[PDB]
Amino acid sequence: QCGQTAPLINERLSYMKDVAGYKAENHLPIEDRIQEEKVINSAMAQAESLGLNGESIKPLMVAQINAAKAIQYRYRADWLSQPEPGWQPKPLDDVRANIGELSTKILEQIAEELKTCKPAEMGDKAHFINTIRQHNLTSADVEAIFSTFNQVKLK
Amino acid sequence: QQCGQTAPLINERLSYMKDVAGYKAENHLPIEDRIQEEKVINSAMAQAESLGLNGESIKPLMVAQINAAKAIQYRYRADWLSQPEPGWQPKPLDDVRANIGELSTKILEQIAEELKTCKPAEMGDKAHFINTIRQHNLTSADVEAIFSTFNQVKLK
Repeated sequence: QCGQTAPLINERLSYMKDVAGYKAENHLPIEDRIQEEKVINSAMAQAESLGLNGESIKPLMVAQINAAKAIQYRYRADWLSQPEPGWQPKPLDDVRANIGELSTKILEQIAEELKTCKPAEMGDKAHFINTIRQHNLTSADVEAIFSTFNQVKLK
Repeated sequence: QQCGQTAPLINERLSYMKDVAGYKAENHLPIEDRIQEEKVINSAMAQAESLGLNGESIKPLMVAQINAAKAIQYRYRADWLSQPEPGWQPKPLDDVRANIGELSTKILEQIAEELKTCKPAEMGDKAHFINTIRQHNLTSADVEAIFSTFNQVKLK
């Protein structure tokens, strides 16, 4: 509905421990440029169709990808000295399709929220902070998302 | 100063890892580079040889030190994504790595000396390692792995 974008942003990040685990098992680097460019390109296409700038959307996407990598980097660090036996990563392709599906709802939701309800009723920083909550995610990570989110514009 | 002098060296080795992390981030390079790790392990094992250390007894310590170093680097990569330290600049890699290798030698020389001359009571204990090996982005679990492997190193 309205104020529903931040919960979807948070759901996307809940998948990053699986991405990190899978990458860790297979000794894959966290940063995958071709995967990030695919993410950034589908978002731009989708944003274009929905009547969003387009250019205003890229920083939000980069903010989300950076948050997601920061989560992954800190799992890789922690697992060196504190492996998690019980953690069995889901297959990366499945997790990636769940992540893509969410990015897709995030953009739909941003367009809908922008086209209707007034950015006074749009989420404040304390709501963003309460909503976007993940182990290995810091306030600065959430803040870079919040600040980019508020600069998304229709066009 | 004869016994309990290894930890300060291990700490100084790990103070260079922010520069290595910065070099890697700048170049979009992965933190983990197994070629470089085998090289560091193989050199340490050959030095251990010249110092009267058992070569194979040294590898766990090298593994533990490399893990701590990666842990630090990973943590830096994460932080800079949202908080990027502009005009802190990493030192040139080759200079950083020579310093690291130098410290790596000193650590092995110090361990060999201590093992020859000291009781394992005069040498660093678990609490000494924690209190001495402190760096931003390095945890107590990272240091405890280094301590336990350090005690696995033997003469021969």
